[PDB]
Amino acid sequence: PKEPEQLRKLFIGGLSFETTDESLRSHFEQWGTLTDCVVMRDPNTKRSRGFGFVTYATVEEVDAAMNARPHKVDGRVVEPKRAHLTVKKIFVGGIKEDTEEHHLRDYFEQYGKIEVIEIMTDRGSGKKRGFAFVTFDDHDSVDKIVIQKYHTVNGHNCEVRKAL
Ligand SMILES: COc1ccc(C(=O)NCC(N)=O)cc1
Repeated sequence: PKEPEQLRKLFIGGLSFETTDESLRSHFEQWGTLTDCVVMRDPNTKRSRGFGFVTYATVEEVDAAMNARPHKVDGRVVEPKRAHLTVKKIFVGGIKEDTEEHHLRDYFEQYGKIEVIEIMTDRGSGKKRGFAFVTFDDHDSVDKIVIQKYHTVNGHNCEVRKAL
């Protein structure tokens, strides 16, 4: 059973206009099997639109490629992103009053490097409100997080979405 193809694609922005299907493929095949690899071009001039996409055989290969950033392709640092609202912060809801910072850290640190954990408390009483924000050092952590169907933190089934 193959993962859905949409989850195996990387949009690559900021390409050199000299990058071709072939040179983009030669670069990104270092991190996995590519089932597709295309540079977007103008239909009339064939001049590069400066972006393209690659599709890996598995999600683990996408992960490998993203963990190998920054990618310098044909002399230019490019901008890969998963199949964009490009943010580094998530909202985590449904954590109730018993969820602590270490619960969130221990779970989310395996998605990316955490810079801020903010457990929300009531302005008047100081009681926990049952949600939190986590800020990572990079957007791919968030992109991996929000495409999961489920997140279980401290026994709670949480709602997780991109924040601001
Ligand atoms: C700092 O960014 C991170 C931080 C952690 C991970 C992680 O645990 N996953 C392993 C993997 N091969 O993808 C991946 C990326």
